[PDB]
Amino acid sequence: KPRQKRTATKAYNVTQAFGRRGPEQTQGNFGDQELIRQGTDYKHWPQIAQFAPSASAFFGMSRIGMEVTPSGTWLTYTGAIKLDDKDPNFKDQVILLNKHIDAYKTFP
Amino acid sequence: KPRQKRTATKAYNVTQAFGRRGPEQTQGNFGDQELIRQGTDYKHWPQIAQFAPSASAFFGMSRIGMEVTPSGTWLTYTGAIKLDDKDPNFKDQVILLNKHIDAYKTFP
Ligand SMILES: CC1(C)S[C@@H]2[C@H](NC(=O)[C@H](N)c3ccccc3)C(=O)N2[C@H]1C(=O)O
Repeated sequence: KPRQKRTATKAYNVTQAFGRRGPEQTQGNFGDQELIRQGTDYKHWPQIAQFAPSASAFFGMSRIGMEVTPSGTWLTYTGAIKLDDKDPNFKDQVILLNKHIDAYKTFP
Repeated sequence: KPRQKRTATKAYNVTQAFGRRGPEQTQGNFGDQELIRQGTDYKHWPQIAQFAPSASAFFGMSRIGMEVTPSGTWLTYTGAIKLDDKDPNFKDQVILLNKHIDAYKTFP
């Protein structure tokens, strides 16, 4: 199964599917120990998943590039998704996301 | 519907759902005039969607950020998806992506 279509679970976790969290430019940086171990089996996965784009919105919203390099041909992307700072749930949404962003720094 | 969960189609097209294509960091750059007007109705949409990330992959592969600002809050994302050059339609995939990346610059 191609990487971008994979689904992390406890049986095939975030490290297994998507590699060690870390600081380098195309290394993923999201997930505390719990989410890394659990993937989509994490009990608050739906709270995170609400921010993930549809395929339509991924190619609609993103800045897309294509790079040909010694490692192969890559589809590059950047973008931003705006939260609803008016939502009463907003504060708890930020905390949850901040909890996973760069969490790897605090453990081996 | 939240922007990231929208699905463009001929009845609700890329521009209506995700704004004009353009050079700005908040705009998208992807799609020629056929893709913009048809969205997921686009004849080659399946061949573009194959490179769009699953919710697990979006959070597993991407460099994720949170910009909490007095004027609004955004989940940031960047990354790279390698193409499969062993795929029989690799060359067609490269030609397809080339037709849409930044196509807006030519529009009459
Ligand atoms: C003449 C071609 C452009 S169509 C044919 C096929 N490539 C395809 O696009 C394929 N059948 C197809 C997939 C999806 C939608 C529509 C068509 C192939 O190979 N050919 C090209 C060529 O080499 O010149």
